This record gives sequence, structure tokens and C-alpha cells, in this order.
Amino acid sequence: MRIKLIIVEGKTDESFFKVLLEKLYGFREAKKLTPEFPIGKWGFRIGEHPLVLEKDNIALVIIHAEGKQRIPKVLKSVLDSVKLGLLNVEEVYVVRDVDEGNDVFEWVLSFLREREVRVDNGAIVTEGVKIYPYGMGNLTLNEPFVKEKKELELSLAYLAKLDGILEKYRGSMRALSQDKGDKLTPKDVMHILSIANDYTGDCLSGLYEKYIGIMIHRNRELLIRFLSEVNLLPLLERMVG
Amino acid sequence: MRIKLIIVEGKTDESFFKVLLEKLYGFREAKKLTPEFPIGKWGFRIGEHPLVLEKDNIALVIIHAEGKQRIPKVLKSVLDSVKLGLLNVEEVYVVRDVDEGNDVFEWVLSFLREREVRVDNGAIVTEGVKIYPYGMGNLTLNEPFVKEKKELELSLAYLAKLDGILEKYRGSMRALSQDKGDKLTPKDVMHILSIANDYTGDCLSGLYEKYIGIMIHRNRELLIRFLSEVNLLPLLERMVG
Repeated sequence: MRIKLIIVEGKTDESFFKVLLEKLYGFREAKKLTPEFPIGKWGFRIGEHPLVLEKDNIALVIIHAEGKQRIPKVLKSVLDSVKLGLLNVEEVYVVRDVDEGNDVFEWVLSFLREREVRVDNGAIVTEGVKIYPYGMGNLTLNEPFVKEKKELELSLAYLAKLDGILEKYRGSMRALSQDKGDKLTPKDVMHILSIANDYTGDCLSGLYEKYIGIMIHRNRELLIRFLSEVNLLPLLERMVG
Repeated sequence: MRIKLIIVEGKTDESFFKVLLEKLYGFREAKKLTPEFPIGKWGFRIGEHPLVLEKDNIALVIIHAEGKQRIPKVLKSVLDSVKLGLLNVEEVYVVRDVDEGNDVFEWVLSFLREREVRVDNGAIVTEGVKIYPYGMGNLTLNEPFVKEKKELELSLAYLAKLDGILEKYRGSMRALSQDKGDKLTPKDVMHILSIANDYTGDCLSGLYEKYIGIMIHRNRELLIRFLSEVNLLPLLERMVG
């Protein structure tokens, strides 16, 4: 079983990748397989249960709710384990909103200073492990009343744009911005999408699974186009590769 | 310790009650102590961790997402355990939106077959346990663009109104309605509230805790007045004390 580690910031990011990896690429959640990942090997806070997705001979272990000082501890433990051959991890993905801190590549690399690292095409190679940092939100969502914040919600907003949902409203975006007394954030648009799709769930993360889940069998070519225009296909291709 | 069981439908309902019970009545969440609730006595599902709030000599056990078909299963267990003297439960609260099914009183009553029953102060008494069936959302939200759906969100929408939020907007409500091609549901308004308060979290349940928790600090009387006009005070005062 090939082991890959995927690190995201929160539940919202986890769901986004989960619905794509399951519904589009055919991955499934691990069975009753609930092995207490030894904090001594992976370096994750006690009581944390990662999401394990599998397909064929590949196991994707996704984790979130890390922290600004936990990511480095996770990478250090895992890399310390691989060095001793204690883990089979062969690929590590680290994704975060572009508008967060400095560039994502420089960020990940600042944690690998004491390690021998060789670079390739978007891949950081160290100790036989390919590390793929990735910034979410590299695109331009051209909406008059929406602030240009590069993050997960900006991409999801663009998908709504292509789906024609932002045009179906617009009057609402204008009205909301007027009442708010400022331009809308991509997160506010996520709340407009909830109303537009008559979403009755508690969490936006749930909405992303529902919304993208239906588009896959409703207008699969549209979703593919979105993933391609936002530069998400190559990343996804690597995760399942 | 005196134990009271509170049964709600979902996380949103659990947060709403939790913020009031903690921030308004001084209740605190049970220590690290995680006393595995013996299913044989409570009738809860496998890996369920109910919220335990405590103060003085009263323990409030709140559960949600139990299942429309498991509620009676839970009641039977608890009631039988009380008859046998294995649980110190004296009151059980069952909260459900008015919208769903039939009258909450009949709904609960239909779960108590082969039980000697007696009604006292609107409560169903059996096995010495006071069962309080309560319908959430019993009020009239006078908003031309919002459907009259009696539920947790309708009450939340009313609190937003008293707070002057729905007024500050409305222009947005009008626009949202026009683009949607129908009146806004109370749950739709909840998303406008996220925008009006610049809520960045993933779940609306988290917004209720934040929004109410802060109100308790900036305008306590407004919340108390709200709780009174929606007739939530007598229920809360029963749960506590």
C-alpha cells in the first residue's frame, strides 16, 4: 500500500478534496480500519482521527485543524520516521490559501532547513519523499462587488460564476455590499451560494460536498473545466498518481 | 448529582442551548472526565459523546443526531433504568421544531406505550420522570420576504430583528428574494446573518454561540427580552433550578 500524506488547514478544505477524490477519482474511506496513528511517528496531537481514503494500492491520509506551529512538527516527525524507515510515506502535500502568510513554497522550505532538499517541477525532494506545497486561490474572480482574496473560497466562487449562479444573483451581491457598507468577501459569497442552492445544512463544508457532488453527474465537463482553469488538475493528478 | 436529559435534533440546536446554559446560567462543561455512558442504561448509539454541562448539583446531559427512530429507544432505556434505580434521571426535555411532523406533545406521547402516564404542568410524568415535549419556533416573524416556518431559525431570525440586523438589511432580503424567485426561508436569513456579522467560520452553529455569547456582554437585556417574547424563559428556568 502506497502511503501519501495530505495536509490541509480545516474541515472546509478537507471536504473539498474529499468529494473530488471520492466522487471524481473513485477513492473510498478506510473501513473499520482505525489504527491509533502513533504520535511518536506522525507527530499529531492526541485524539486526532485522520481521514484515510483508498483506491487500488494507494492510501491517502488527509489531516486538518493542524495549526501555525503544528505543520512543522508533523513534517519533522514524519521525515524523522522515514529516515529510520519507520513509515512508508512517499509523498506529502501541503495546501493553504495563497493570501495566507508568505509564499507556500518558501514556507514549507523554511521547515526543511536542516534537511538535504533537491527541487524539481513543483516538487521538493528529500529523503526519498516528494513534498508538494500548493497555494489555493491563484486566479482572478472578476466580480465587481467581491474582494479579491486568494483562498479556497475564491476558487469555489469562480465555480459558482461558471455555473452561472453569480449571474443569477448579482442584484443580491450589489444589495448585500451596499448594506454591508463594503465589498463582499469570498466567504460571504459562500453564504449566497447556500441560499441559491437552498442549502439547509449547518456547515459550508457540507455544502461543498453536496454542490460539487451533484455537478459531477450533472455537468461533469464543467467541473473538469473549472479544475483545469484554476490549476487544480495537475495537483489532483499527482495525489492519485 | 441530579441528572436531566436534553434531546435536540442537531448541532445547531445543541449550540443554541449550550451558549445560553453556559453564558447565561453559569453552567460549565464536564471535566476531562469522559464517563463512557453505558448504552445498556442510556440507550445511546455506539460511539456517541453527549455534551455534559454542570452547575451546583445539577447535571444536564444534552444529545443530538440520535435519530428520528432512536429517540423512543433512548426514552425506553432511560425510563427502564430509572424504574430499576440504575440512573438518577428526573427530567427529560425533547425539543423539536414545530414545523416537523405533528404536535411535539403527541410525538413524544406516542413513544410511551405500556407506561402509566399523568400530565402535570404540561409535562408527561411516567416512572417518576417529568418528560417535557417542547416545540421550537412558536412565534410570528413579521418580515415580508421571509416564510413563516416555525423552527429554531425563525426564533434566531427574530433575535436578529430585535437587534436591528434585518432592518439594516432588508434591501438585501428583497434582492435575495427576487433572484431566488420566492420568499426567503428562516435558514436563508441565517446566511444573511453570517454576512452581516462577517462570520468566517464553517458552521452556523458556531455563529449562534458567538453571536449570542457576545450579545450577553453588549446587550444582555435584549437577549433576555428576546427569550421572553419567544417564550423560552420558562423552559430554560425549568431545565435549571
